[PDB]
Amino acid sequence: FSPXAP
Amino acid sequence: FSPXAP
Amino acid sequence: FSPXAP
Amino acid sequence: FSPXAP
Amino acid sequence: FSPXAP
Amino acid sequence: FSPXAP
Amino acid sequence: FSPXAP
Amino acid sequence: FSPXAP
Amino acid sequence: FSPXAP
Amino acid sequence: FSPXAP
Amino acid sequence: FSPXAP
Amino acid sequence: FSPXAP
Amino acid sequence: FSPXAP
Amino acid sequence: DIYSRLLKDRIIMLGSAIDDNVANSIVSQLLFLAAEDPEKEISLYINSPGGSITAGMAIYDTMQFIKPKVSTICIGMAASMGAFLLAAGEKGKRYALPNSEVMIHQPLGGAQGQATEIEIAAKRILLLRDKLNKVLAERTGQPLEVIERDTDRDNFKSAEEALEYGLIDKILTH
Amino acid sequence: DIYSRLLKDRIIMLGSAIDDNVANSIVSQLLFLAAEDPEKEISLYINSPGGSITAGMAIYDTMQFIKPKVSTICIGMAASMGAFLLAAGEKGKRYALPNSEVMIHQPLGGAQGQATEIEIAAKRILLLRDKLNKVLAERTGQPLEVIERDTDRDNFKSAEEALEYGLIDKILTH
Amino acid sequence: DIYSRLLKDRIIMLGSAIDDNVANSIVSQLLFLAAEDPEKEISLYINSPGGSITAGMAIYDTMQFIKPKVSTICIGMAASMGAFLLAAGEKGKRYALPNSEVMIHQPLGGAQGQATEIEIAAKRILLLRDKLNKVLAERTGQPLEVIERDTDRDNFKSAEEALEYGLIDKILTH
Amino acid sequence: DIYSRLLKDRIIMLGSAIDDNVANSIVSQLLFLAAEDPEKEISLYINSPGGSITAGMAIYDTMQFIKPKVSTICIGMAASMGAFLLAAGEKGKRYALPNSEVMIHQPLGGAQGQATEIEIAAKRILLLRDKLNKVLAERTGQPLEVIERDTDRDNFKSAEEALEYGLIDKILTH
Amino acid sequence: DIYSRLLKDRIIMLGSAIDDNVANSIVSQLLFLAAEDPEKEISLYINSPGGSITAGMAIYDTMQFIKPKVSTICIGMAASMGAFLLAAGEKGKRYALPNSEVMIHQPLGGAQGQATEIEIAAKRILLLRDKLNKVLAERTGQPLEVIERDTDRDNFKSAEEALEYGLIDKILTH
Amino acid sequence: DIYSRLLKDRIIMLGSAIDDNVANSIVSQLLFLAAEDPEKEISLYINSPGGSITAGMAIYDTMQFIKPKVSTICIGMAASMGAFLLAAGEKGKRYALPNSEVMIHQPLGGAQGQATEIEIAAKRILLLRDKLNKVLAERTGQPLEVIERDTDRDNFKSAEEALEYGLIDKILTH
Amino acid sequence: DIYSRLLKDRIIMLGSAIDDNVANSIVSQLLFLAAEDPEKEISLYINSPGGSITAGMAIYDTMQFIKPKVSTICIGMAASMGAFLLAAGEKGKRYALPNSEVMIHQPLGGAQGQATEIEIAAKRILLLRDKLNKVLAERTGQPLEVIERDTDRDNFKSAEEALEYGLIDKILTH
Amino acid sequence: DIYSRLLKDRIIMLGSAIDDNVANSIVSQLLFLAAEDPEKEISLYINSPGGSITAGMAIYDTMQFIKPKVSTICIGMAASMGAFLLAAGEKGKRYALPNSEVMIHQPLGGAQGQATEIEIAAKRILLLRDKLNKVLAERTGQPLEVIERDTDRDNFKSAEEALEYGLIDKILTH
Amino acid sequence: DIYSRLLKDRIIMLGSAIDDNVANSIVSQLLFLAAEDPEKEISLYINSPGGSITAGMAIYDTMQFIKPKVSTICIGMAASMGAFLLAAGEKGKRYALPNSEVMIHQPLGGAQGQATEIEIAAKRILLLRDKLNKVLAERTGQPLEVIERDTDRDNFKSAEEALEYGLIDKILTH
Amino acid sequence: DIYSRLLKDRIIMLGSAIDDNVANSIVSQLLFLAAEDPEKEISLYINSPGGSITAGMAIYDTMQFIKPKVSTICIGMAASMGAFLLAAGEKGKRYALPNSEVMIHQPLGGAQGQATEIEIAAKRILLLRDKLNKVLAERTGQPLEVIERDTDRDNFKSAEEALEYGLIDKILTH
Amino acid sequence: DIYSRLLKDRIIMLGSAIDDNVANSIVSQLLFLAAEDPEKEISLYINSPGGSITAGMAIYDTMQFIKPKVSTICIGMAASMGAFLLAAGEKGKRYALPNSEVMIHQPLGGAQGQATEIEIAAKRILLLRDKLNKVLAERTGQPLEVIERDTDRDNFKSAEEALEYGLIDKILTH
Repeated sequence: FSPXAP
Repeated sequence: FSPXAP
Repeated sequence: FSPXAP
Repeated sequence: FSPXAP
Repeated sequence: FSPXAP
Repeated sequence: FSPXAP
Repeated sequence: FSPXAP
Repeated sequence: FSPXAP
Repeated sequence: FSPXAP
Repeated sequence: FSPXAP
Repeated sequence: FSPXAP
Repeated sequence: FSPXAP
Repeated sequence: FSPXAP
Repeated sequence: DIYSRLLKDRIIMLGSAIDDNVANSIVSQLLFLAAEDPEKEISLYINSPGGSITAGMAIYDTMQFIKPKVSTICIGMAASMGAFLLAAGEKGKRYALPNSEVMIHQPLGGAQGQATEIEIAAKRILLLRDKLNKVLAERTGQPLEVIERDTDRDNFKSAEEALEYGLIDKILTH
Repeated sequence: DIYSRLLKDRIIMLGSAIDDNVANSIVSQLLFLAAEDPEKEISLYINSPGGSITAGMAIYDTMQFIKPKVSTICIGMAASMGAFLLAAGEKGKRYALPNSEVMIHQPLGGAQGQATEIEIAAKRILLLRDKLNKVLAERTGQPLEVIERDTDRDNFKSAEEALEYGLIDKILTH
Repeated sequence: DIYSRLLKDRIIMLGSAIDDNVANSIVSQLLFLAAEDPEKEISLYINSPGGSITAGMAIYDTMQFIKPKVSTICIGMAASMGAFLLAAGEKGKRYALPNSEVMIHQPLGGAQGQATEIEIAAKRILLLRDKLNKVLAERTGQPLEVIERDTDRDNFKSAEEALEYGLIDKILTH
Repeated sequence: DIYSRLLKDRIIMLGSAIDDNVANSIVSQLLFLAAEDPEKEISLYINSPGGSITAGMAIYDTMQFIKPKVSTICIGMAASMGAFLLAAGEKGKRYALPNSEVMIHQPLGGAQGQATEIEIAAKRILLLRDKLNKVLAERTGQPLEVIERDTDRDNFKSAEEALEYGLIDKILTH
Repeated sequence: DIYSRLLKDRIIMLGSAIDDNVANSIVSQLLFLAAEDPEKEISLYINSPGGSITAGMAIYDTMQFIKPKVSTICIGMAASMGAFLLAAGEKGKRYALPNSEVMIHQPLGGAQGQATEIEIAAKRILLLRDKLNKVLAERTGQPLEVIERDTDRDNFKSAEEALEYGLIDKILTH
Repeated sequence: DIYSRLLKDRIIMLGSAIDDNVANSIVSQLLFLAAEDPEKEISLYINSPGGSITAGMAIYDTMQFIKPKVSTICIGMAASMGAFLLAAGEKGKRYALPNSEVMIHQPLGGAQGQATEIEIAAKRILLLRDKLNKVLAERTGQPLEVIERDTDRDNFKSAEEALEYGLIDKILTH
Repeated sequence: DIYSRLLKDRIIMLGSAIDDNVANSIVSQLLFLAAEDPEKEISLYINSPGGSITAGMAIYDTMQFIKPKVSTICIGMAASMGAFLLAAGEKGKRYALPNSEVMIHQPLGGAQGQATEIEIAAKRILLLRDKLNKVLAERTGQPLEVIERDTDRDNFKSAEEALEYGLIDKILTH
Repeated sequence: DIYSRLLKDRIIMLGSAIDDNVANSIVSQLLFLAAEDPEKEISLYINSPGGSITAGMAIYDTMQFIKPKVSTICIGMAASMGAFLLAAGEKGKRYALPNSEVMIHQPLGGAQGQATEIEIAAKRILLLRDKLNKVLAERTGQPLEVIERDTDRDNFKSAEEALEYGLIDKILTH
Repeated sequence: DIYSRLLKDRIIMLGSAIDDNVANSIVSQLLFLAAEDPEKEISLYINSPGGSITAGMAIYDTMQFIKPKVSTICIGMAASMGAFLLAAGEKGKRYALPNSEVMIHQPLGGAQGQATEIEIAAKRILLLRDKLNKVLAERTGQPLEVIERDTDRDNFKSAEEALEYGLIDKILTH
Repeated sequence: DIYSRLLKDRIIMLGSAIDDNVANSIVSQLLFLAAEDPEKEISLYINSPGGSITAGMAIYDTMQFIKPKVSTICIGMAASMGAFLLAAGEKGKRYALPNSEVMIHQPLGGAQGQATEIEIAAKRILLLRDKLNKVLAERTGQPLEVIERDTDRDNFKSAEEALEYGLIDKILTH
Repeated sequence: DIYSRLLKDRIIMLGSAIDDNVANSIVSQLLFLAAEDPEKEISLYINSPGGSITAGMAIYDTMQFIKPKVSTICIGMAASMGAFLLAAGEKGKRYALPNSEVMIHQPLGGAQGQATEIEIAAKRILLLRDKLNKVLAERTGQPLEVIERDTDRDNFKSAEEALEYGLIDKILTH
């Protein structure tokens, strides 16, 4: 779940 | 249930 | 149940 | 339940 | 059940 | 349950 | 159940 | 259960 | 199931 | 189950 | 279970 | 869960 | 569980 | 007892599914009332979903045997063998209330086991369907082919529709 | 009680499956009525699917023992031992209603356990089938070979067919 | 009550499996009847599959204790302790109907737990088998060895066979 | 009612497992009979498998409290607390029938939960075993050590053996 | 009815677990007897394992309300609220039979759901334990601290021990 | 019957959960007693955990309709609608015994299906909570906000606390 | 896998009741083996109690469709459709072991609902019985009338009897 | 897998009740091992309570068909068909361990339904008992009459007794 | 495996109710990832209804122990201990998707048995409610009194509402 | 697998109740290890509540048959046949851990049916109790009479007590 | 596998109730790790509600036997035997996380049957409570009287309280 989770 | 049965 | 039983 | 039924 | 019991 | 009920 | 109980 | 209850 | 299916 | 099945 | 079966 | 287990 | 089992 | 009171005035209540017990009771009452007075008619009030075919026929056969004329009144619902019994009432004396419901359909059953056994059951129920349909036909005036067709599936009828079909003769109003 | 009223007029109602309880009741009633008047005939109304073989024979044996002649009326359905009992009624006094149904077949049972035990059960039920078939043959007039064949599987009969077979003597109409 | 009527004429009905309740009732009735008239014989009608051994012996012991002679009639089926009770009737007054069935066999039981406990149960039931077999031998006239052998497995007997064995003295006919 | 008739003649029937209901009934009857006539002895007929210890002691304590002497008759089976009650009958008036069975053993119970709770249960039942064994010893004449040993496991006794042990005083015959 | 007879002599039997039904019956009887004669004492015979706390207090509150003095007799077992009710008897008139058993302990209950709901239940039962212990203390003479300690776990007492504790005043013997 | 006796003295017992059956009975009794004497007050004894809201209101509405003043006595426990009915007693004549327990809380219910259906159920029960709370407020003297707060969760009260709250007017003692 | 090894040598094992799953697996394997080598014969080992008729025919039809000759070996028991499949093996290559058992009988089924529906089921199973019997007749050499008669009830056959009947061609020995 | 390792050394383990699955597996393994080397003997280790008769015979028939000699070792218990299989081992190569247990008895089965159907089942199981007894006789050396008698009821034998009977040839020691 | 792939990138999925199993797995993964690289942050994705309190705290305590910062993402629903865990994420790195739902409430439990035992359970859960509320207060910034009030009943919050409350720091969009 | 690793070092784990499956596995492992090296001793770790007698003897007999000396270690609990197996270890090589528990008792079983059948079961289990007790006596050094007495009821022993009794030879410490 | 990874680093996870299976696994792992390196310490992570006493002691005895020092970490909850095991960790190396919970109490069990059998069970569990309490006393430093008192009922402790009690030596933080 990136930007930013990763 | 009369008239007519009785 | 008569005539004839009784 | 009277007065009035009965 | 008679004759003979009674 | 009296005095007083009855 | 007598003689003897009663 | 008397004497004495009753 | 051939000939013919295949 | 041979001789003879195979 | 040998000697002798095997 | 180290330092210190390991 | 040795010394001595093994 | 409220029902025992009705019996005192020659009124039998068939207000539950029809099983051997119910059937035997109704039959006994019919023979009883016929014994007390073979002249005064008897009234069979019906509000039943139906039940056993042999049980219903026991009732039916007794209705026919006794001298007193048996009038039938459909109150609430008269389905399956209950409807059959309603139709069995003395011609001209078969009633239903304004919002009564009458449903006619074919027999229900079951068969388990060997093909031979299933066949035994099949022939029996098919024979029963015919025996019942034939009586319905006579009682309604509808030809057999019509009864066979109309009973193929659950056929619900209003009192007005039951009257038009020949199941009842009159609708009680006021 | 409606049935107690029928008993007052020498009518016994066998309208449930036959088990030891039912059997003992019927037997007691038969002995009772026979005690009150060994002359007046007794009427056994039947609407039963059958039941225990030993229970039915208790009833049968009592029907034979007492002096009063026992007439039987099949109302609704008379199957298995119930049919047997119907056929056991006093010759000439066995009735059925227009739409009554009469079914005759062979005994039903079960066996569990060792071959030896299964054999014990097998011999018993096979013996019972013979004892019953023989009486049926005597009561109907049909030869044993015919009874054996016709009872191999559930054999349903109409009142007309029951009459032709010799199970009943007359069909009550009006 | 139909049975209460039979009791008025010194007839006790054992028509259910034998359990402590049934046993206590029969015992009470026997003592009662014996109290009313220690002279008039009593009739015990039997149609039971059997039951508890201690329950049957309660009945048996009472039959022996009272002065009145107790006759037994097998109606339907007399199996296990029921058969034992039938055989226990006053010598010369033990009857059975034409199609009655009499079955004699060995005691049935169970044991659970420690070897020691199973042994306790084993000795008890084996002792009971002996006590029962011995009485049967005395009552029938058959030697013990014969009773032991013939009761090893369920032994079903016709009334004719029961008579030949010494379980009953006469078959009631008409 | 047959039992109500026995009560009219001062006979109480303990013919079912002993539970609080049975116990309260027996106790009430004992107090009742004692109230009607503190002189005429009372007869407690026993055919029970036993039951609750506190229920049996309720009966026992009442047997001792009332003035009338209570005689006990073992008919069928007198096991566990039932045997205890038999032994509790008035010395010299404790009977059993020829084939009665008497069984004595130790109390049965259960404990669940914490060690502390299990210990509570353990002490109670062990205490009860002693209280019971001591009374048995007094009533039989056997030394406590003997009762303790003989009741370790189910101990079945014939009437002859019950007599030899001191559980009963006489065997009823004829 | 045997109990209805005891009621005629002002004796109420609490011989079953205590539930609202039992409680309402006992309460009605107490009010009834008090109405018939506010002078003659009433006897409450107890042989109960206990039951509902609110049910027992209904009984307790009624025992206190009426003028007649209520004596209690422990026959068999008086546990939990039953023991409480025994202790509640009129001072000087609380009895027990030689082998009666009396058991006192703390209330039993349950709580399910949210912490807040569990807390509601907790406070209630803890409050009830206190209310009960306080009455026990007054009735026995034991200090509260002693009651609280002695009822922490199931505390079984003999009649002799119940007497020494102050739960009863006298042991009935003969 | 003990209760039928109480009815003879104008006392109705609500000692079970409240369902339509209980409610109809209570209502009938109230109308009956009011018919016999519209002057003499009636006593409603309560020991109920509560039940159906519509059932309770049936009782409540009848209490209000009749001329006789209805006094209420909480014996044991008066929870939920039972507590409501207790509070509904004639002002000044609402009692409770020393150890009675009174619990007030909000209505309980359920909703299944579509959001629309759940909403229907929600509005109904929320409306009922208000209707009840408002009456409780009038009957107790507590402001509505207080009733709403105090009934948010099960609120158990002693008789002393019920008195202080305005649910009852007096505690019966001696 | 031991069976997968047998498949590598063109041996299919039908050793469970026949259901759609089993049937689809066998069919797939037959087509598979036929695809790998339409010349090398395939061996179908049978030890099945039978099962679904449509499932068996799926197997049967495939046995006939493929070019490779399918030999059948009855090991253990070949009952119902399993026996049918055994008989379906390539003429001259149908075997059974010394103590194999072969049982042939008529189809089993069920019918529930309306007479019309029962009739649908009846015609189907009766049609299936004929289709199966005809093939059996062709495969065995027995006339149809003989197959119809011999399959009326469970007909158990030894390997020697199966050979005489024409169900198998040879018994494997050593 | 430990068992797969034993199979690598020609050892098959029959250590569970015998059902079609177990039977098919054993049979496959036997044919497999015989295929790999028709010379090297195979060892069948047995510790089974028995099971299906047709399943056991599938195993038996295969043991006989293959060239390799099959030796059997009873480890633990060899009951019913398991014992049969033990006895079926190559003469001279049937072993048992010092504390092995061997139990022989008659077939177990069941029959439900019509007398005719019960008879079908009876003849089958009785035929099977004979077929098995005959083989046992040949394998042990005991005359058929002896086998029939000794298998009438569960006959438990020690290894020493099995040896004396002819069920095994040698007891493995050390 | 899709999840094993997420673990390779330091992402742990808590997408089921929390029980000891789930808890031990999450804990192991956390320790594992922390071992591989005590610097790279770890992401805990949450979509759980909650579960065991001690299980959640095992996870919570591990989140705190390890050096890597643990970010939390609420996807779907984060209720009860799941919500607690979400709030436990590294300050500034607690996320939720636009339509995520976050629900906080008080602990759920149960207590059965003696008042003393219920009290043990009550104190425990009440203590746990406090410990949890205090952490929630620290993590959100809300005063304890506010957390206590807002968690009294199921408190459902939208992502926007969760953000305003201090449960999360940012809502992921695009 | 952790256990497969222990097997690599000649260690077999009997850590579950003993049934035929467990027994066959242990036996196979013993034969396997003995095959790999008939010199290196084998270690049987025991933590079992016991189980089937025939299953345990299968293990026992194998322990004796193989050349390798089998040492036994009781870890946790060694009850019933597990204790027997512990005692069966190579003399001088039977160990137990400091807090191990060893329990010896008599066989448990059941018997249902005819007295004759119960007797069959009784003789078998009593014979087994002796066979076991004799081996225990030889293995411990205790005289048979002592074993018989000490195993009458569940006899729990500490490791110290097991050593003093002769069940083990040494307690493993450090 | 995540756990298999932890084992590679000498970490055993006890995160489920303790039964013989769990116990045998833990024991094997401990022996395994000790075999690989008798120097490197081993870590036992605990999150268990407890379980079998003999199972826990198997683990405990092994912890003591091996040379490697076993450190214990309570993560989540350590109750009953799990708490015992935690306390059993190498002195100075027993940890718990900030919100860990530790609960100590007395053994739980059951007894059914004869007083003698209940006594056997009682002595066993009471002996076990002592053996455990003594070890706890040694491991904590608390006198035995204190352990006995504090474990009378479920005693839940926070990590801080566990530390003060002597169950753990240090609380892991960061």
